[PDB]
Amino acid sequence: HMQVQDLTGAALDYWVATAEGHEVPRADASGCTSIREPGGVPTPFAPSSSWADGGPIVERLPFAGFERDGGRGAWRAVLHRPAAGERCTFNQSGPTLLIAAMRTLVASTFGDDVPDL
Amino acid sequence: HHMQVQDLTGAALDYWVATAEGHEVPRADASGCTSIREPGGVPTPFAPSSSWADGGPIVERLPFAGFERDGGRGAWRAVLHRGERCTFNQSGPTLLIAAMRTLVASTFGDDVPDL
Amino acid sequence: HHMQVQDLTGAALDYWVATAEGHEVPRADASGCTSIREPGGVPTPFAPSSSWADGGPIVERLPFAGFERDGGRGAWRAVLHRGERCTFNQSGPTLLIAAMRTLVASTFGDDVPDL
Amino acid sequence: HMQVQDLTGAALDYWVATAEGHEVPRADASGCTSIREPGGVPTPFAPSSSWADGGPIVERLPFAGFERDGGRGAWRAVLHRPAAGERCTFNQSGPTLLIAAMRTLVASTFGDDVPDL
Repeated sequence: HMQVQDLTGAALDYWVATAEGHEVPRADASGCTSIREPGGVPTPFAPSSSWADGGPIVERLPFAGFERDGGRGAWRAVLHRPAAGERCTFNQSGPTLLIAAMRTLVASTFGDDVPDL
Repeated sequence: HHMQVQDLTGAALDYWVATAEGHEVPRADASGCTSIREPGGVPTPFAPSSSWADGGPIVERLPFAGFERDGGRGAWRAVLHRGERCTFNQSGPTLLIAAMRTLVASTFGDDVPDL
Repeated sequence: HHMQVQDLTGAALDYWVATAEGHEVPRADASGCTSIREPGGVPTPFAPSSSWADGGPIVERLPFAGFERDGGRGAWRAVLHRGERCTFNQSGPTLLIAAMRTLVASTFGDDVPDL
Repeated sequence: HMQVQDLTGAALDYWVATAEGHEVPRADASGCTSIREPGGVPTPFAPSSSWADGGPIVERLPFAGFERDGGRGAWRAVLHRPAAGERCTFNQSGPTLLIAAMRTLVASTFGDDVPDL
């Protein structure tokens, strides 16, 4: 198995697609591909690296924060998840905001590990 | 009839903390809360919501994960720990009040019988 | 007469960012902001406050230290870095708007001439 | 010189006393002593370890936060310090809340270093 915190690239993209409920996700060395629509066509999907793909997900999902000490180095992502006094979040880090965010998304669905591709 | 834990203050708050902490014969006179914190102990004052000496060690010992105060002024918010992170959260005019209310909520929930 | 940077939006916000970034002949038609981002370049659309492709890299490249959204809903607050820690802070309905307003404030201050 | 982040014990107490404007602060191996009042008597002062001494300082000074990941390990302290869009804080860590707080206080006054006692 692979630790979700270490996920990167096509594999990370694949787990996000799967979490998002996309069709026939694949993770070639060339990159992840999926169908994001009713009866759509297979198209590249790189939310962990393409801002166009990842950005909307960040805005849409209940992300509560991103932090980077001194504006450099690693990012930490916080994704929100019902009692009055309670709170639960999912928390992952990564070298870029998109990587941190997508790892958090994957962890919120599959937990700490995911089968290796 | 019942009391909201978030509104707890003074001796009553100290009492619920004693109880949550497993102290013996807690009580809550207007004079203040008293309990026995030891196997063979005498009843002694216990004011974790106002006495730093009593409340401080509890803050350090229990899994409190944070305290926050906007701009360093006004109300405190307390966060008590339980890739997932789940917490109990309560506020108060001081750090000790926020902390103890959070402790009491983590054990009894939102309300407690009135004293 | 002048415009508050915190209220900046759309093409105007994109324009101030282009300017702060040192782009050439920035302009702000209703159609949108355009500029030259290269030594020998052509005028091309530039919408960092709405286009992720344009705004995203700026967020990653500039010393942004945080983005926050209460409960993962509503307005974003952006924090841009400058034992001491000093920051520029601005809000907006989306992460890109918050980020760019913060960028523009860090360079021009609170107001800017109206376009 | 000594890094403020490494300050501990009587020495840390001494720098706090000094920052606070106490009289004849001292830092014996026995512990820090000072006069905190107009013409007062020299008395023990241990804000980095005694809650009775440190607690009130935390409440009085503009501390904005204390953080401890998962409720265990090291504490981080944030002390507030005037443009509309700007913000400055002092930030130090320590094994306990009082140590983190007092190091932050000392840093807010003397910076990163302080002469060794």
